[PDB]
Amino acid sequence: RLIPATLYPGRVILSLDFILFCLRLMHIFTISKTLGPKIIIVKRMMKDVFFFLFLLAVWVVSFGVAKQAILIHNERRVDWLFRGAVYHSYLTIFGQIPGYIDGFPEWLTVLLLCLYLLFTNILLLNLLIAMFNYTFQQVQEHTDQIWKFQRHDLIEEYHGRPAAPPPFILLSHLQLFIKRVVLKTPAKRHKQLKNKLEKNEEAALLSWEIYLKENYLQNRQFQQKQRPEQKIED
Amino acid sequence: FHSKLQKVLVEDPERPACAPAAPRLQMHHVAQVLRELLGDFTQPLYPRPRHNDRLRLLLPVPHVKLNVQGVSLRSLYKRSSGHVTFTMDPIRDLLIWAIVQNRRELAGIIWAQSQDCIAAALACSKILKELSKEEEDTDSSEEMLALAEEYEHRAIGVFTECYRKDEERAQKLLTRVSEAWGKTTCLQLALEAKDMKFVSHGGIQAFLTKVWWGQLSVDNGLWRVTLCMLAFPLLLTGLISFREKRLQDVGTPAARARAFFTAPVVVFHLNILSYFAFLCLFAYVLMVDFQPVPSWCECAIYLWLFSLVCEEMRQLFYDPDECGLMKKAALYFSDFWNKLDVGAILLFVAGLTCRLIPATLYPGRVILSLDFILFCLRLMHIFTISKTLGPKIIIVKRMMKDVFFFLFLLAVWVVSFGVAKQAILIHNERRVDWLFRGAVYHSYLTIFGQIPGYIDGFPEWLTVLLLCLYLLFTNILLLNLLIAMFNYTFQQVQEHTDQIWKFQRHDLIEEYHGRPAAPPPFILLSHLQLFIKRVVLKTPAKRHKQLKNKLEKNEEAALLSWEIYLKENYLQNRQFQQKQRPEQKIED
Amino acid sequence: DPIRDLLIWAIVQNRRELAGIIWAQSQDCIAAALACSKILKELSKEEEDTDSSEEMLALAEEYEHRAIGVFTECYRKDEERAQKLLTRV
Repeated sequence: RLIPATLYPGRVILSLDFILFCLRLMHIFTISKTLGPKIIIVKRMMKDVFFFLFLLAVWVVSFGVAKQAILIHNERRVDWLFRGAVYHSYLTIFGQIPGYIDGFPEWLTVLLLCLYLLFTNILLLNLLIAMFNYTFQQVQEHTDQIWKFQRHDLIEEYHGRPAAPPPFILLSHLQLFIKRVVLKTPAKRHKQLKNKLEKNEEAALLSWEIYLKENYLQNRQFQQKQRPEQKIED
Repeated sequence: FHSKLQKVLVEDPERPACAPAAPRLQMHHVAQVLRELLGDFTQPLYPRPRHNDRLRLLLPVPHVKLNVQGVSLRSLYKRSSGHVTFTMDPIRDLLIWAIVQNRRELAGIIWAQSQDCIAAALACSKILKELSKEEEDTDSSEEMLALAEEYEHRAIGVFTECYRKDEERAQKLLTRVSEAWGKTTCLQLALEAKDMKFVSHGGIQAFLTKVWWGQLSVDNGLWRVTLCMLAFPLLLTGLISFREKRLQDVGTPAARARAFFTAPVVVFHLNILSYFAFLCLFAYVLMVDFQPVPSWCECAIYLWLFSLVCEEMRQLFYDPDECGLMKKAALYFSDFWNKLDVGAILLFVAGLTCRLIPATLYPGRVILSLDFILFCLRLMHIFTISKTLGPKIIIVKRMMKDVFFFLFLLAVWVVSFGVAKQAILIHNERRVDWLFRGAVYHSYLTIFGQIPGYIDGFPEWLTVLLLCLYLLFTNILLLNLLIAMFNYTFQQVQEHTDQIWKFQRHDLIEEYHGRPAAPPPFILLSHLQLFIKRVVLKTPAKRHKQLKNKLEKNEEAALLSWEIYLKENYLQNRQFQQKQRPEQKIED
Repeated sequence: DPIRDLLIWAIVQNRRELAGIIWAQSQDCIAAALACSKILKELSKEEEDTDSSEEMLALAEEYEHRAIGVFTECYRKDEERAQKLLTRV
């Protein structure tokens, strides 16, 4: 961007950053109760994204090479023969089909288009649905507990931090340095979830906790006897 | 088994085959029938040759001086042989005799005192499974199959107990040969018994994924090994995790790369990349190099076809029977993927005849395009490798015939709409072999998006009505119910498919291990390396590069004692669980 | 922490039956159960013997459930003090 002789490469190398930062935005957006535990599913599928990309894109090339073979295409320019040969194959999958150019071998054009679409839109779509759904069911409890788990990681970083907006956070960045201009040791404050308790109240909570432990132990001992396998042994 | 034994005695009767006589049963006959029940493995448990050829002792055959189809080393000929002391597997002899009679309660007691434990259990499973498929009585066949699966679980338990403690010696025990069971190995013996559950258990696939990835590691990534695949200098860098690097045994970069290349994984990737690039090479000679003459970039295809087809004769000469040339090709014929490979070869033969003839270039431009996808099917056949790919490509293996089924369903249903679409509207676009276009080819395009609305649309209400009705029938019923019948079948046999993929994992490993690490471009050199060798040599005794490890006796004894100890440990645990089961305590 | 001293010594030796008896007389209950779970989980990942590692992991999960039960019994009655007990050092 600073070099004036490479603006065009700077117009194409900084566009990917817009989605690379969108990935980071999605990383922060593991928050909602109906969002996070099912974004753990895409966390499970992060490598399978590359896997299915390598599968489906190669299978798409398998049709793109075959599409332009029999028909006599003549549209070619520097870095646009590539367009007319390959770029027009992925568009014919999601709808941009130049039929007046794509269609003697009309029977074979029908046959191959039906066969490749049968292989893709059936097998790689609905079996993909099945292998998504079964994996979703398999570790749904695991993912729920995992999201419950990482809930605290966001809380820890968002609690021990000043409430200043990011535009003003540069002020708080220098607030800790002007403080250390006078101070010399790291003893400013402990703003963590670590609460020290007075002894006269700690004793009161601990006695209550012991009482409830014994209550729980009696209940567990009762359930162990109530279990029918124990009575068979009896 | 008694019927089979009374039938072998007549197939080799007294006069013509066991020439002196054979109305008496003797151990050679039962060895012969056990060989039939087992696979094509080595000489059976009892002595075949002239020393103890037990076929022809009822007539006064000569004594020790004979040593041909008679008694040679044994003491006396008293209408018997003598004391063949214990034939080195006395417990296994009772185990086989009890197994062939389907005495379930009796065989379990005898197997407890066995020596070569896992091998005996697997061999019994194979014999039972083979006898069940031939038993005419359904009750006997079902009981035999159930006992075979019981002995499967019995073997799996012992191997699990052995693998938990010192898995490194567990794999050694796995790959060890067994003199007491026909000079075979436990792993190989599992393949023929077909053994869904044993081969899918833990350490089995661990040893598979250890022999695969030959010497490097099991930890570093597939996406990271491919970088040093292409970048030769990057291999010597501190990026890959070797075992030679772990042991700092790198005294020669040539040897460090030699082990890397002899690892089966890079051979697989190198073959895959050659097959991927020669497809691009074939695509090169159809867009720009459409010439009626063999050009500069054309003889490479003929040489490549010559190189690839030689792998078939290499496989034929790999491990055949020394008498059956046609009986080995039956396996290749039954292999429908091999049938597709040879069909793709035949289609190339049919297309080359049109390519060489200058008067049929246009038919050669349309008959060789299908080969590009026919070879893509073969590429997909080889791409049953990844852990998230193979066990769910077993689903499309299940659905291979249903692909044709749903094609015949949906295409006919598409024609049902294509015929009706052009009926009411007055279409007038027609040319030779383009009236077909304008009538039928424009119907499938209107399904996936190419709808010429300005031509397709008085009967606008009926055009709306029929388009809504047909699309309701297709995109709802044949789509989401298809989803349901895919998902339910995926759930139904998911475990079956997982174990099946675990099963076929070894088939790739066997073909990719016993093969030189040369790239396919250089494999023509190794093709003639075995012929220049046979110019000097005369007998097939070059080497045995199989997963069959012979063991020294002083170490075999050490493993077998440990295996017996662990068998007894496992038996005590199983006996304890049987008592712990509540149904047993109710009986108590 | 005399009871906690026996609890740690019994936990590190994988004496499942012995540690449960000692934990019943413990004072800082949930903290002790969680600490025992962490020690067992850390020792399992380093134990070379697979049987010992599996038993240690199973005991760690057992002590997990033991802590969860006590905390549930504490949270049912006066959840406001239950969180105070949770966040106490």
